[PDB]
Amino acid sequence: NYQPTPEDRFTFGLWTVGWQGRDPFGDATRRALDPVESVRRLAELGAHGVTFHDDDLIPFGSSDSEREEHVKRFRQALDDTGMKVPMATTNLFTHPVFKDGGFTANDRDVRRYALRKTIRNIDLAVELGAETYVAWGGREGAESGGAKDVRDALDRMKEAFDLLGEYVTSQGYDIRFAIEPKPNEPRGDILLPTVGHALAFIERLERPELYGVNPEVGHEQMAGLNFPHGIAQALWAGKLFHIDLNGQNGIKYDQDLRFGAGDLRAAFWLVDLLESAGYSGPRHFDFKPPRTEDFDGVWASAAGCMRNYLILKERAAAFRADPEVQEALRASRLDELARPTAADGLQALLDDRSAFEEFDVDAAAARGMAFERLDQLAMDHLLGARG
Amino acid sequence: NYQPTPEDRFTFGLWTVGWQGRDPFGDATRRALDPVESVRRLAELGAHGVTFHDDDLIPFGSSDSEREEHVKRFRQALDDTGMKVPMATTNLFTHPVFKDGGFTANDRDVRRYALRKTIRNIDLAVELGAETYVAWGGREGAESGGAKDVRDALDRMKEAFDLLGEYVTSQGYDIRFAIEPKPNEPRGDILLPTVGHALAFIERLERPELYGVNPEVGHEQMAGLNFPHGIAQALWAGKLFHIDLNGQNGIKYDQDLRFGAGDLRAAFWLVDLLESAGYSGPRHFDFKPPRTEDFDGVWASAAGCMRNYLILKERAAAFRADPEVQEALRASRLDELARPTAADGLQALLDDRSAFEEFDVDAAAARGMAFERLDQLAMDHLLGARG
Amino acid sequence: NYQPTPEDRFTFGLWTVGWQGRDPFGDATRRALDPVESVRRLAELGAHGVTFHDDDLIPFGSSDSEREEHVKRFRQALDDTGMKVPMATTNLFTHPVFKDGGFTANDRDVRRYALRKTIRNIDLAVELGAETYVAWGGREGAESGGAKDVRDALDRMKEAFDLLGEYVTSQGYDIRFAIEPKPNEPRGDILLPTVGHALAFIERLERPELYGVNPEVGHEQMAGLNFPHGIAQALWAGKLFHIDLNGQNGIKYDQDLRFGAGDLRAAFWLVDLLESAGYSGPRHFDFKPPRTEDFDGVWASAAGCMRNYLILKERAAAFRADPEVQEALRASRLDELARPTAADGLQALLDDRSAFEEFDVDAAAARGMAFERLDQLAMDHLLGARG
Amino acid sequence: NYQPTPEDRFTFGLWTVGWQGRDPFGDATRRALDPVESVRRLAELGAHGVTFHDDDLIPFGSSDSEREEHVKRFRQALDDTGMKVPMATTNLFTHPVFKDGGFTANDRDVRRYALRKTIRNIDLAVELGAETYVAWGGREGAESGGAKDVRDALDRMKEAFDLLGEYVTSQGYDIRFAIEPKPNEPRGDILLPTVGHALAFIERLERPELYGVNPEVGHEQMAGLNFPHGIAQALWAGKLFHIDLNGQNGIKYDQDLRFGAGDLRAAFWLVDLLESAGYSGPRHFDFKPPRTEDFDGVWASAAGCMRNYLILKERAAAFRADPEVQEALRASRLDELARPTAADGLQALLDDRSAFEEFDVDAAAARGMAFERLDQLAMDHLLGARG
Ligand SMILES: O=C(CO)[C@@H](O)[C@H](O)CO
Ligand SMILES: O=C(CO)[C@@H](O)[C@H](O)CO
Ligand SMILES: O=C(CO)[C@@H](O)[C@H](O)CO
Ligand SMILES: O=C(CO)[C@@H](O)[C@H](O)CO
Ligand SMILES: [Mg+2]
Ligand SMILES: [Mg+2]
Ligand SMILES: [Mg+2]
Ligand SMILES: [Mg+2]
Ligand SMILES: [Mg+2]
Ligand SMILES: [Mg+2]
Ligand SMILES: [Mg+2]
Ligand SMILES: [Mg+2]
Ligand SMILES: [O-]
Ligand SMILES: [O-]
Ligand SMILES: [O-]
Ligand SMILES: [O-]
Repeated sequence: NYQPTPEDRFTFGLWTVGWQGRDPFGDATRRALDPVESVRRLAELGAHGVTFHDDDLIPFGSSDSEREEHVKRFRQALDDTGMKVPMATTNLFTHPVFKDGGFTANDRDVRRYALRKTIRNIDLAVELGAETYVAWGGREGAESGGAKDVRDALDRMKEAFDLLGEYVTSQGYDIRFAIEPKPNEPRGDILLPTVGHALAFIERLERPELYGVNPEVGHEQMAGLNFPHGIAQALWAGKLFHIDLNGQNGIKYDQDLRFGAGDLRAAFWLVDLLESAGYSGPRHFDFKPPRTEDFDGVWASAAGCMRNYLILKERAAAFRADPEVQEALRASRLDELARPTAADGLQALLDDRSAFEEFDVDAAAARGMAFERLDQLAMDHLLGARG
Repeated sequence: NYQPTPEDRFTFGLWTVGWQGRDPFGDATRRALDPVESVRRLAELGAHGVTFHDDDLIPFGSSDSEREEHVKRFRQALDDTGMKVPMATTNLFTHPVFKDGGFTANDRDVRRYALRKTIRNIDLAVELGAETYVAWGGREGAESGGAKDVRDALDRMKEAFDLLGEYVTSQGYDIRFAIEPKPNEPRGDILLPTVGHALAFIERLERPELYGVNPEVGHEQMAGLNFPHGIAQALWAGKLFHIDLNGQNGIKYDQDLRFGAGDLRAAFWLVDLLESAGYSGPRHFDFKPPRTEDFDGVWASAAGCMRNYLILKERAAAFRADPEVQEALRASRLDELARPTAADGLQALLDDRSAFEEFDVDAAAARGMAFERLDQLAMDHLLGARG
Repeated sequence: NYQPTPEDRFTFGLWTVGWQGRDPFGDATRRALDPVESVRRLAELGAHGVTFHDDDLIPFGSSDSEREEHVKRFRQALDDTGMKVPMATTNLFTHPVFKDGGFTANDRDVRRYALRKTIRNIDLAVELGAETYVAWGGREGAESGGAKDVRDALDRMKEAFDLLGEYVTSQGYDIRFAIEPKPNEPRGDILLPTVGHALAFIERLERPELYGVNPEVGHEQMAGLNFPHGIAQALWAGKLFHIDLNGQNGIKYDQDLRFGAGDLRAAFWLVDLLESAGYSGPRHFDFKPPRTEDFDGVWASAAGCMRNYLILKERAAAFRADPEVQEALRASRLDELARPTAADGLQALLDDRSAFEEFDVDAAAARGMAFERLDQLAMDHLLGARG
Repeated sequence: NYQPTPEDRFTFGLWTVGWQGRDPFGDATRRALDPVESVRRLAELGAHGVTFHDDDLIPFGSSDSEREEHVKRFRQALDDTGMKVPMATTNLFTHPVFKDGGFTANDRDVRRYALRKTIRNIDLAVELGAETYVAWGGREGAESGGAKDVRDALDRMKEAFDLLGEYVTSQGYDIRFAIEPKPNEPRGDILLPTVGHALAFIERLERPELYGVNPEVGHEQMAGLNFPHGIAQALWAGKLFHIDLNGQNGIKYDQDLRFGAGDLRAAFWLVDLLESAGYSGPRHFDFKPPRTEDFDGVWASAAGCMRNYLILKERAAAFRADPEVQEALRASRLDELARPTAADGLQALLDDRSAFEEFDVDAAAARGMAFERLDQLAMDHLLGARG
C-alpha cells in the first residue's frame, strides 16, 4: 500500500526530522534528536539515505578529537542500517560571524574563513561518499540598498566557487556542486533569488561543467513561480544535479511543509516530469515537522512524504498510459510542439508562401486548443475518478 | 527646474501615451491617438525618441500600399521634430491566432507565421535606424500543466531566436535583440518569467553575442524581487541592452504606473546604479496613463516620468558625493567588498592560519556593520533633509 | 458517474460561459453567445439556474421597447427549460462614466445615476424571482492617495446601500443584498477589499438585517488568505447569503479558472464546510473559460466545475464518516475546542487553582497535537488511497 | 532639525530595541538589554514612553518575590526619566504550551491558563497607568484544515474577550482593549488576519464599546493591502485606539524595519491621514533593528524612526496648505465626494429626471479626473522639489 524501498531514492536531511521547533516567536517544543537516532528510524521507514550540514554532525567549536568521535558513531550507524550519504553541505548561516554573509560578506576576513570551513567539510563529504555538494547562500544579501554593491558581490561569489573547483580538481574528487536559490528569508533580498538567476551565474564561472542547481519547491513558490516550469529549463539545460521536495502555501515565510502538502496540483506535474525525463538522482526532502507535533508526529509526517510521492507517481503513470489521454494530447497538438518549426532552413521559410502571404489566419485562429478537457481528464486521474 | 533635454535619452512607446484605456472590466475611456500626434507632443515635452510595435504604426491587415503611407507620414514627423527611433518590436499577443503563443505555439503553422511577421518588421526597424530590437513573449506559456511541454517549448524558442540571428547576420545589420521577461499576465505562467530565466537561456543560443535583456520595473516586481539587484547581474554579465521604466505597487496585475510611482525607494537605487555603471542606452518608459484621465492628463503623466528621474538623479548624485556618505561606506566596509578575497591563490589560503585555525570569530562577529546609519543618511538625501 | 441534477443547486452567470475572451493584451477569440443559447446548453448539462448583470440581458442604451423583447425571450427560455434565476446584479464597471466609481465616485451626479440604474434592475430581479441581489464595487477605489478620501467614500457607500434598503422596504420585496469583496483589479486598490472589511461595514448601515456577503474564491486568494477560514466567520456571524466558486493560482491577476482548479486542497476544505454547516443557497460559479478554447471547450469547462464539486463532496463525506478519522479528531482534541472554556463563570475561574497556580505547564506542553496524521488521512481520502 | 519631544507621542516596545537578533536561521548577534537601560537611552533620544509584554518585564517562571523587584526597578526608572507607559500586552506565543494557541487552543485547560496569565498582567497595566491593552493572537490558527474548526474557535475567542471585559467592568478600570491583526507567521494562517476581520468580530462581543484595533503597517502589507485605506475604516468606525508603525517591503516574512523604510510613499499618506483626523493616541513603533547591527546601530535605527515621521509630517503639512494643491483637489472633485448624494430623499431622486432619463452620460464620462497632476504635485512635496 504505497510502501517505500531504498530503490525509490528517498532521502532526508538530518536537520529536517531533527528540527527542534524554534521559530522567531517561540522556543523549541521538541528535544534534540541524536544523528544516529534519526538514522535508525529513517532506515526503518523505508529510506535510502541522509544529507547533512557540517554543523549537524560535528557541533561548532568541536575539537578534532571529539570531531572523530561523531564521524565514527555516524559511520557505524550507516553500516548497521545500510543507509547512504549522497549529498552534503556547509552551514554558513547560524553563527553570528555570518550575519552579513559568507562568500559575499563585506569583511574580507570573514570571506576567507567561510571558504575554508567549506573546503574542510568537502574532504569529509567524499570520505563518506557523497556525490553532490550543495550550497545555500542564505546570508548572502541585504535589507538596505547601500549595504551591498551587487556587482562586487557577484565577483566575490564567482571567486568563491572557482577556488572550490580548483580544489576538487586538484584533489581529483568526482564530486559536483549544487547551488540552491531562495528569493528571501533571512535577508531582505538574497543573491541568486531563483533557479533562473543561478543558471546564468554558472555560465560565467571558470569550470561550468562542475556546477548545477538544487531547486526547492517552496523557494521558487516564494516568488510565485511555477515550480515544474523551472525544473524544465534546468533539465533542458542539463543542470538538475539534485532537488529539495516540500510544501508551500503561496507567498509568505518559508513553510517547509511535508511533501504533497501546499500546492497538490503542482506536485503532480513535478513527479510526472521527474519520471518522464528519467530523473535518477535522489528525491530529497527538506521539510520541517510542525512544532505542534511530538516524535510520533515527526515520523508520521516523514511517512506522508514518501507515500504522497508514490501515489502521485502512480496517478501520473496511469495519466500518460491512458489511451484516451494520448488522443487528447494529439487533439491539443503537443505532438506538433515537438516537431521542429523550420528544419527546412531559413531560405525555405522566406519563400514558403504558406506561412504568410497565403496563411489563413482567421481559419487557424478559430481552431480550439481543447485544453480544458485534457485537464479535467488529468484531474480525474489525480483524484481517481476515471474508473 | 528639472527640465529634460534630448541629451537625457528619455524615450516612450507609441502604445504608452496612446493607450486608449480598455481593461478587462471596462471599455475605452479615451479616443485613438494618431502616431504623428504623439510624436509632436513628445518632442515638445523634451524627449529624444519613440519606440513601436509593427501593429502600432501599420494596422494589422494593411496592404503594402497603405503600409507605405503610414511609414512616410511617420518618417516626415520624425524629421520636422528631430525625434529618433532607437528600438522596435513585434506584436505577437493581440490577434487571436496568437492565443497559444507565437514562437512556442503548438500549431507548427502558427509558429512559422510569427517568425515571418517579425523578420518583416526587422527590415523596417533598420530602415528607420533602430539599434535594439525587443521581444516580449507574453502569449508564450500555459494555464494548465498538460497544455505545454516546457522542454519542447524551450527548443522551439531557441530555434526562433537562432533563425532571426542567421537573418540579421546575412543581412549584415548592426542591430541587436533584447528579450523582455514577465512572470505572468496574460497567461497563467509565462516562459522565461524573470531576468534570471532569460539570461541563462541566452547562453544556449548559437550566437549569444547578439542577445541581451530589457528588464521592466513592474515585471520583476510582479514576482516580488529587488529590481536593482536584477539590473546588477545583467550589467555584471554585460547584457543590459535596454530597459523599461515604470511603477508597480507590489504583487498583482501589471499596473504600468508613471515612473517614480509605486516603490519610490527602489527607483532611487536604480537611477544611482544606472548612473554609476554609466548606462548610456535609452531610459525607456513603458507606462500607461490611467483611464480616469483625459489628454491633458496623459501629457502631465508623461511629464512626471522624466521629472522624477531627473530629481532622483540629482538626489543620488549628492548622496555619493557627500563627504560624510563616503566615510559611512568605509565604516560599513563596501571598500573591502571590492577587494579580492584570495588573490594570493588557493595554496596561500590553505596555509594562511589567520583565516581559520587562529581566526577570532567572536571578536569579528561583534563588529557592527553600521548599515542603519548609511541608510537614514540615504533617506535624508532622497527627501532632501540633510541640509 | 458524478452527474449533476437541479437538486444540487449549481448555477452560472450569463457572463461566465458567455465570456468572449478579450483581455488587456488580446482581442476576443470567441463570438457572442445569445442569452437564450447559454440557457439551453446549461439546463442540458444539469444546472439549476443562471445569474446576470442588467447589461447582460438588456444591452446598454436599449429603449424600453427592445428592453421588453429581451425580457420576454429570456422569460420563455427559462420556461421551456425549467431554469431559475436566484440572483441578480448591476453593471457599474464597463461604461466609461464609471471610471471613478459608482456609489463612491467623486462627481456627485455620477453617483445619483448609478443609484437609479440599480433600483431599476432590482424591480426586474424580483419580477423574475431572484432571492438575493449582489453588489460588486470594482470601480470603487483609487490608484493614487489624494484621489480619494477613504472616510468620505465610506459615507457615500453607506448612503447608497441605505437608500436601496428604504426602497426594498417600501416596495415590500423579500429580496436581500450581497456585497462581494475584491482587493484589487481594475483599480489599484478597492474599497472593502476582503470579506472582513465588508462584514464590519454592514454593522454600520441602518438596516443590517438586509445585508450579507458573497465571497469569491480567487478574490480572497488574491490577498493570500485562507478562503475556508473566511467562509467560517461569515457563517459564524450568519451572513453567507451567496458564494462565487472558481480557481486561482496564488497572488496575481484575477484568473477565474473553472472550479477545482488552482488550489485543490483548499476546495476540499470548502465543500466539507459548506456541507457540514448545511449551506443551502446556490453553489454559484463565477469563472471564465480560457480564450484558447472554443465552444466545445466552454461546455467541457463548465462540466468540470460541477463534477469537481460532486467528487470533492463525496471524498469529504467519507472523510468525516470514517470511524478512524473520528478518533484522530478526538486524538487532536477538536472535541475540546467545541467545549466552553469557562461556563463556570469568571469568579469560578479566578479561584480555580488548577488553571494557574498549580497548572503543570511542562507536562501539558509535551502533549503532541497529532495534526500531521489527521492530515495525511485527509490526503488519502481526497486522493482515494485509503481503501 | 527634526528633533523629537515627548509632546510628539513617540513610544517604543521594550522588545523592539531590546531584540537580540535570533531568527529561524541564526543565533542571537546581540546581548540582552536590561529594561532600565532601554528606558534611559530612549528618554534621552526624545521619546514619551514605552510598552511591554508581561514576559519582558517579569521573566517567565518568576516568583512573586523577584516579580516585585523587577516592577520597582522599572518604576524608579520611569521616574528618574519621566517616561510613561500608555499600553501593555500579554505574551501568549513564546512558551511551548501555546503551540496551538491561547484563547483558541484545543486543550481546554491551556485556554483557562492563558485567560489568567492575561488577567494578571492587566492588574499591573493599570497599576502603572496604561490606557490601552493590546492583544496579538499569533498562535491562534492552523497549518492544516482539520486542525481547527474555525467556527468553534471564534466562539472560544468571544468568550475570552467577554470574560476580560466583565473583569475590567467589575474592577472599575478605565482601560480599553486593542486587537492586533496579522494574516500569518508563525502559524500557516492566523485568526482575524486583517483589520477588517477584527472589526466585524468586535460587533459580536457583549461589550463592543470596550474594543478597538491596533493595526500594524507591515501586517496589513503582508496581505498586500493599502494600509492608509485600512486606517480609514477604523477611524470612520471610530476604533483606532492605537497603532504600530514600521516598514515592510511587500509580501513575505514580517520584516519590522524602522519607520519610513519599506513603502515610503505609503508612510506619507498615513501621517497625513493621522494628522488630518487628529489622531492623539501614541505613535507606537514595533520594529526590529536588523541583526547586522550593534548597539550604536540600534539607537541610530530608533532615531531614524521618529525623524522620518517628523519630516513626513512637515512635507504633508505643506502639501495640504499649498494654495495650488487646494485648487487641484477642487479640480479633481474631492469637495463633491464630501457632499451627500441624496439629502433630498429617496422620492426626490426617483422623480429627479436629471439623474437618469436626461443625464448626459457621454458628456460626463469625457470629464477627466485630473488625478495624475495632483499626484506629481504630492510627489514634489515629499521630495521637496516644489520650491
Ligand atoms: O533551504 C534551506 C532553508 O530555506 C536549507 O535547509 C538548505 O537546503 C541547506 O542550507
Ligand atoms: O511589457 C509589456 C506589457 O506588460 C509590453 O509593452 C512590451 O514592452 C512590448 O511587447
Ligand atoms: O467578481 C467579478 C469579477 O472579478 C464579477 O463577475 C462580479 O461577481 C459581478 O459584478
Ligand atoms: O506584532 C507583533 C509581531 O508580528 C508583536 O510585537 C505584537 O505587537 C505584540 O504581541
Ligand atoms: Mg525552505
Ligand atoms: Mg532546501
Ligand atoms: Mg508592464
Ligand atoms: Mg515592457
Ligand atoms: Mg474573480
Ligand atoms: Mg465574482
Ligand atoms: Mg510585525
Ligand atoms: Mg505589532
Ligand atoms: O528550507
Ligand atoms: O507593460
Ligand atoms: O470574477
Ligand atoms: O511585529
